This record gives sequence, C-alpha cells and structure tokens, in this order.
Amino acid sequence: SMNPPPPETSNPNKPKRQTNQLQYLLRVVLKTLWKHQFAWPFQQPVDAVKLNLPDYYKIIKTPMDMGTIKKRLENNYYWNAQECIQDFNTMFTNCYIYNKPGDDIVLMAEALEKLFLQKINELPTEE
Ligand SMILES: Cc1cnc(Nc2ccc(N3CCN(C)CC3)c(F)c2)nc1Nc1cccc(NS(=O)(=O)C(C)(C)C)c1
Repeated sequence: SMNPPPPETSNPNKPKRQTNQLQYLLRVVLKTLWKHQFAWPFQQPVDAVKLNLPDYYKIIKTPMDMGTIKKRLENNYYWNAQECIQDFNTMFTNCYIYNKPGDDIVLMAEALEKLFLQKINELPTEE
C-alpha cells in the first residue's frame, strides 16, 4: 500500500499571522523536541511502504509529523498557537490510535509528549 502525498505546508488561501506564541513554538518547542533521542520517528511522514505497514494510511486519515509542523512554522502557515498545538496533538493521538500500549513507539511518543507539555506549560502570554 502506497504512501499518500504529505500534508500541506503552505496554502495561500489560509489566513496567518506571526505571534510571540508561534515564535516560541518554533524557537523553543519544536527546536527542543527535535533534539530528543526519541524524535526521529516523528521527524518526517511515516513511510508505510518502507515499514511494510500497508494499513497505516487506511487507519490514520489525518497524518501529522514534526517535519510538517516545522515547515508550517518556518512558512508562517498558522493563524495562532492553538492551530499548531492541534497539529502536535494530532501527531501524538495518531500514534496512540495506531499502536498498542507498551509498543516502543508509544513509549517514545509518551516521552516526547511529556517534554512537549512541559514546554507548553510555559507558553508566553499572547501578543
Ligand atoms: C510515528 C509512528 C507511529 N507509529 C509507528 N508504528 C510502527 C509500527 C510497526 C513498526 N514495525 C515496522 C517493521 N516491522 C517489521 C515491524 C513493525 C514500525 F516500525 C512502526 N511508527 C511511527 N514512526 C516510525 C517508526 C519506526 C520507523 C519509522 N521510519 S520512517 O521510515 O517512517 C521515517 C524515517 C521517515 C520517519 C517511523
């Protein structure tokens, strides 16, 4: 089962703006998570062909990954921090939906999510 096209990272029809919270999401949240030892499965779209997971995109219909999020942030795709936080949450939820408790990938997601939430807990006051 073939890979779908990746999620968009630009869209001229979508409104957007720069906010101090979005800057933090790139400079602090994304850039820190990227360096975590367990980041790598989440740095690009899942390659379900290479992994021989032909049902991955049968089950995950709203895929999301940190490579996509990074590009969206660099490309000023978002209107607000909540939109970006939603993409991270989609990424984590997708992992917990597809995999079994106790799977290595779930342990990895959980560690990354712990760090994410620590960073979001310090999200600066808006504007
Ligand atoms: C984000 C995520 C969510 N859920 C999974 N699940 C999952 C399930 C089963 C297996 N394996 C596959 C091989 N097979 C023999 C045994 C079962 C499995 F490997 C993973 N995996 C995720 N990410 C990931 C993990 C590893 C490797 C890459 N590599 S990649 O090519 O996609 C890359 C380098 C482009 C990120 C991604």
